[PDB]
Amino acid sequence: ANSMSVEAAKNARELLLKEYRAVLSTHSKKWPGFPFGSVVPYCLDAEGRPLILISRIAQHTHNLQADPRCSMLVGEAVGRLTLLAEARQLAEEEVAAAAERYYRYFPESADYHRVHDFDFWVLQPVQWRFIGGFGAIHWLAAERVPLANPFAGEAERGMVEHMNSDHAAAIAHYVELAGLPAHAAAQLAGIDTEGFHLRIGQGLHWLPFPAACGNPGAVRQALVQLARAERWPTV
Amino acid sequence: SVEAAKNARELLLKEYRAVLSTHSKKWPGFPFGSVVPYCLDAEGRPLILISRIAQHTHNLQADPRCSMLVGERGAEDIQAVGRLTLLAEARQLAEEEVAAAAERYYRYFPESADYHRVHDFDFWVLQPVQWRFIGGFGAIHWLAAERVPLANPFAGEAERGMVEHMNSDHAAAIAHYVELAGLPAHAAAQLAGIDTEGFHLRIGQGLHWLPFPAACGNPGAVRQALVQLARAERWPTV
Ligand SMILES: [Cl-]
Ligand SMILES: [Cl-]
Ligand SMILES: [Cl-]
Repeated sequence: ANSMSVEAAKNARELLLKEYRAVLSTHSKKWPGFPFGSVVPYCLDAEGRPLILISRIAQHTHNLQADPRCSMLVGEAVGRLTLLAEARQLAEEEVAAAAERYYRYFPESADYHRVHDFDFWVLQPVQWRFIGGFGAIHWLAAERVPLANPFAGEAERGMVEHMNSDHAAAIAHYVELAGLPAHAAAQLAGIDTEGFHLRIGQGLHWLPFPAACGNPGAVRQALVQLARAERWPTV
Repeated sequence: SVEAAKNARELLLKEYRAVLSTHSKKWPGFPFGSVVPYCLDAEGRPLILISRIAQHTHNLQADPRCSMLVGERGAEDIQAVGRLTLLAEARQLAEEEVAAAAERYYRYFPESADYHRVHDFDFWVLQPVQWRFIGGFGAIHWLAAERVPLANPFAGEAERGMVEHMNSDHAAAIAHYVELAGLPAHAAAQLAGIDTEGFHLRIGQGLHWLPFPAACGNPGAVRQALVQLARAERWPTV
């Protein structure tokens, strides 16, 4: 379709899901003519696009205010993904839903958008470049990489809260099976059609379902299957 | 500020991979990041070795103004550590500068040896224009071009000799630095280089900076600091 490039797009998205830290490159406003590298944590919004919470006094915020064009570099050796994007600050109506998902990924950030001078921005894709550990270069159109999350919001929140409240034992099984860090017990942070995030201390990790899950019942089935598994199933 | 400049240089010394952002030629108006290894030159500036066919090389050729981002390694809360953004002008070294660059850089990155003109590669120095340092608590300091780098009076043949002799004669002192410090122990550490404030160990892929108790301006002062660390039961206060 071509098959390599469809594989590449999925691999790109998996890398995007598996990380929660990126290097943002922006045009320096304070120093015209210079690019500017900064670090940002992120999660994905309902449409599968990077969502950031950035401070009004941060260089990268001033830079995006003057010129929304930027790139994000995210790592897996080693596979690497570049996103070319136009950043947009979320309208007031968009903030509640951003905040709810972002604060689940980053609970120590809670209320920062209200009490401190932080705002949510979304990176709107213009192009992606995925390079595998073997060095195969795949340039991909804007819409090829993101995958919408039909759970984002209320369905997801109920799923995550029930898992953290009533199925901590199963969560321990996932960590064991995947060989994740065990300095603290894990909690679910979020769920998408392809997998789920666990937070472990500071500390985010993505795990794939054995197959895609389009509704909460399919998610239940995958999680039960994972909890009973003796090794991580593939595909 | 004085605190800030020192802490900035400390991070620069402690790291060996940075994110270089350049003006994109392929997609004008989008800055592109790439990961580059680096060490510091005799003047304390970043020295990189980049392929004639790499995109970031074509980018720097068309516009040498760039950013280099360094930050504490493996940080899970990435905004709870210091980060340093260097704004710089990249300059390809003249033929007269190449030998001293290769000799130091190849000590830091042995696996690269003679990639310059068996392979596609040339040495470039990042000439500082401005630094933006953010501390672990989130204080922002903008620093002048010359505020952060400190020259290394050992760079080249003095250093090469001190390092070669520590590695041949004092493997035992080196293993002890490793124990005292951190620090991976499967290999067998080698000294990579020495500066007035500290020294680098390679293990084995694998670079690590360790401070002297106080700056050492001459080779007699570095021997002293290295003897003290060898006999030290715990790492001393700086
Ligand atoms: Cl930063
Ligand atoms: Cl800043
Ligand atoms: Cl650009």
